[PDB]
Amino acid sequence: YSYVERTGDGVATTFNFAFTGKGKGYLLANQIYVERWDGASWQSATGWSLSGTNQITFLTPLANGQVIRIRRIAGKDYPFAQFEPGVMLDMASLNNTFIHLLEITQELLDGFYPDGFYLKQDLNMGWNKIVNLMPGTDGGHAVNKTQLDTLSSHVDDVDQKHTIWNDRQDQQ
Amino acid sequence: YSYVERTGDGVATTFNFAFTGKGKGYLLANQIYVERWDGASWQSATGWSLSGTNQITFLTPLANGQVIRIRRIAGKDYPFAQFEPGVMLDMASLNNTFIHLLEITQELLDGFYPDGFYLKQDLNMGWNKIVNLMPGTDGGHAVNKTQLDTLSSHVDDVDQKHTIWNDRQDQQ
Amino acid sequence: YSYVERTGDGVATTFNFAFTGKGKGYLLANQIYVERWDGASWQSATGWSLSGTNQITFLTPLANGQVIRIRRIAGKDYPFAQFEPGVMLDMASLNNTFIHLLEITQELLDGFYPDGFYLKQDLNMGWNKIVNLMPGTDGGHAVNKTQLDTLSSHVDDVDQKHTIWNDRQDQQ
Amino acid sequence: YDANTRILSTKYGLGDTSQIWAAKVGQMYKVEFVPTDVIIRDSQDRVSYQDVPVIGLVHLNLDRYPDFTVEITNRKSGAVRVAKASNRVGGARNNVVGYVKPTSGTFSFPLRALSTDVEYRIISISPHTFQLRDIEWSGSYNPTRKRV
Amino acid sequence: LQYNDGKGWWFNREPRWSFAPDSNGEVVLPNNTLQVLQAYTLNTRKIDITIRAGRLYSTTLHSFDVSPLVGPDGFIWLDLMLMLPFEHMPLNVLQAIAYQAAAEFIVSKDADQTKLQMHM
Amino acid sequence: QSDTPSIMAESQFNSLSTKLDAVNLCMRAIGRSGVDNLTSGDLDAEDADTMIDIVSQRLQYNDGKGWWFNREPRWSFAPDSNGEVVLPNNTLQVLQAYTLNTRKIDITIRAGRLYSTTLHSFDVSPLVGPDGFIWLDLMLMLPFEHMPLNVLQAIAYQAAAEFIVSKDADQTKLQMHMQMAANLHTGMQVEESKQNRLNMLVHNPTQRNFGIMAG
Repeated sequence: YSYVERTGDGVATTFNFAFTGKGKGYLLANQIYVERWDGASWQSATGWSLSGTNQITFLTPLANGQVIRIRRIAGKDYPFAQFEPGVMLDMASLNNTFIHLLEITQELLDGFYPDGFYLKQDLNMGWNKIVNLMPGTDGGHAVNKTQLDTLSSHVDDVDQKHTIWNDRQDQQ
Repeated sequence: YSYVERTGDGVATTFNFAFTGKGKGYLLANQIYVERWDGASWQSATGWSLSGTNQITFLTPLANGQVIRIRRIAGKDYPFAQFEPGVMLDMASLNNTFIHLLEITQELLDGFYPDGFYLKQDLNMGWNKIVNLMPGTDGGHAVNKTQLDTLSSHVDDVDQKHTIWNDRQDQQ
Repeated sequence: YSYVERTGDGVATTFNFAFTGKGKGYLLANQIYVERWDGASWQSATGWSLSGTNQITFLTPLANGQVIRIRRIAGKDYPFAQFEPGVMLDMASLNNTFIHLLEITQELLDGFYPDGFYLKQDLNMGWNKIVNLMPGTDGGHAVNKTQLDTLSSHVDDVDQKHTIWNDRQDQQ
Repeated sequence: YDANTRILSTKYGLGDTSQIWAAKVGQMYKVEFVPTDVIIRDSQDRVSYQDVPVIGLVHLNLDRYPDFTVEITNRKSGAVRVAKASNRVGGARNNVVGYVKPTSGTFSFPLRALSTDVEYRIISISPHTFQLRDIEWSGSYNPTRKRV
Repeated sequence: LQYNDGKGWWFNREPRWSFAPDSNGEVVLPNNTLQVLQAYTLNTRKIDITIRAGRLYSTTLHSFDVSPLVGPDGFIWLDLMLMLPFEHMPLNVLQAIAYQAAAEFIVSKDADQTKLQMHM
Repeated sequence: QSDTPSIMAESQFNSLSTKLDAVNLCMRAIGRSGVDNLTSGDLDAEDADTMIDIVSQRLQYNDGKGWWFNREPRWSFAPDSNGEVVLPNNTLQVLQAYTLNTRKIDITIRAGRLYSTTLHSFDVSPLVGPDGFIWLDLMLMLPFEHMPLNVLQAIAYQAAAEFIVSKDADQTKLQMHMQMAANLHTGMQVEESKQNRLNMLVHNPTQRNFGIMAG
């Protein structure tokens, strides 16, 4: 929906993005935000400039297989338009407001959440799977069964060298 | 809320559903969608038809023990009504646009999510629990304590064998 | 955003909160909810009264170290206002409705889920970690690295006591 | 509008659904208006075509008007600017969702150029009547050197 | 006008509070606060407190949270002032605020020199 | 029983915090009413938007240093192996950190990344501090939001006066805005020193050194 993934390689310096919705797909230029994939973290990028309506231009060509992600973040605290009596009432604000209010929900469907986010209540998934996890380093992290298989593998080898010790002991 | 869990089995071919909202509770006929659970996963139902403003009738009686759900899905990319210069505003479109925007928010409140949904950033649990999860299938899946309990019990079973099969060594 | 937490430490009887939005943050005085943490689960506080713009007065001072939080609860079923023939178009209602449609989003945006909530479908976080989760209690509950460390240490414990047990037998 | 079946279909709520209503259908024609440029007229009735005031705001007095647009063009840069005006103003009688009754009012749009440099064109596309009563300009006039 | 020059009047200002930042991090300032200052009681080191949008900030720690700045055996103590609305006011401010706003109102709309000079 | 919760729950203050309200306030004292939407289609709407953005860093800079919220104490950059370090986002000014045993080295800010005049090398590898990541002091530019409520009022009135003189030419309206906004600036600048208070002693190196001795 909102987020767009792009890969860069060669002399290419201009990248095109398309969002869902009428026209350009966004209300303000401030809604566009650029990210770069360092391979480990969600690092932000610098040196990007908005050259076209739906395209951006970098100052230098991207390196081999560099990965960038063009997303669109909307205003998270106020409605786009503020209505008062006695003002020049135009209909474009109504159309923009609904798109903006529709927009704030859009990235939530995609899966983005603001920083400092935690589910403080007891969540339930009604007997559904949780998949695609990495092994956890700290004790607070959750664990997939890849670690469980490793631990199960570990108990197997210690048990099998237990057996071989007694097997040769039975020779004695 | 939006979804209705219905267990109609045997002889009966028609079911009645009520949705939260005004009147029939849906914007258009195409919003209503039917899901059937075969004991493993959910999939789209076949042969169903919309009898009237409410309640639907199946062509054949459902098999004994069959469970179905009636959900309300609405377009998320586009606003329901778009306004043009020099046209008249009617109460149908104005009220429905708020209803549609309220409806899409309610769908996320029921845990419904679109296909191809994955989180981009890690989410903080904030010292809470995970409940009612089956044991995983692939290494990328998560784990419940049931797998841990079985592994611990299996470890204990070998440890008891480690004792007794080393015990007879002691008298030898 | 929607929630404000406050920890009272003796004497103090007045606590303040700040919901997001222009001006106050909540449309009606009934939207404020007060919950108290008893150390196990969040309970509903009693005796609180509104004695300020956003400051509430408790009947008795809170105990030292007591943790409570303030929530904004908005109607999740009906639109704030309805427009009908022959009535003055009211910008006060129009502004309030847009805030109402927004204020439910920050509720969902901050993870506040209604009771009896479970998503009906498998969810994946696309190679993202789960953090800040204590050991599970039920067999159907998930387990984190700390429990895995505990089991792994126990396997080391049975391994090492096997070594001491098997070694001193080797001398005879 | 379906071309093959020459039938107009509408989903709007027109009232009771058990009766038959009548509507007017036809082609539309544009209304175009270009007022003359403004030059300062001294009390002695002589003109200075180079001494041109700077127009700040233009006020239009109207008695009956639908929503319309005003086109701004520049003879030197060639850029075009569009200022869209609507008959909906908050707190007024013609604000009911039912129908926008024909009421008087005023509309102002900026020009931001010399009077001799730009022209402003009034364009209206609407079945309702458009009645233009008076046109007033406001701005700044700097006499660098006095007239003869 | 309530904020006036620097610190406000006697009814605006509020004495020492207690905010107790959560486990997540920083604490949120309530609605509208004209200015916030750390309490200057004894045995408390001077640590800079700065208010960003809503919740506060710490420049020296450079982090958005303020968890490391919790004081010894006291969570956090600071002094601030609210902006109470037009009603429930001392009646003197009610008349003072009206004339100042009306005097400015004059010159928003055409007013005679006479009306402006007297009201100011 | 009692009536304090009932009566004043309806009370409303409606303080101004949005950028649009500042534009709408700037859109008064001039004629036409304000615009409902920031974008809109009115030329004067974005003209007021430009004024707010321009006057932002002008006011935030004061003369030299800004207020306390523009302060940013000791930073660490650790310039990359590629070369010089790039200054984060937009910075009003950059100053060297002033800890002990730190010699004075020149730092000058070009577009983004900085420049050292004495070295004349646009990359600065050798002037790095000993086991230090070139500690220095700088000043970010906060947006129109994320600012105290008072400075929002100060910037709006100052921008309004500049808009009026550019747009209109009236002595009475211009004179009031310039005078009244200057009143607020002093009324706000007075507390800046009152906040983050500093005194003659301790802070002044020669006074503290004299204080420790003969005492």
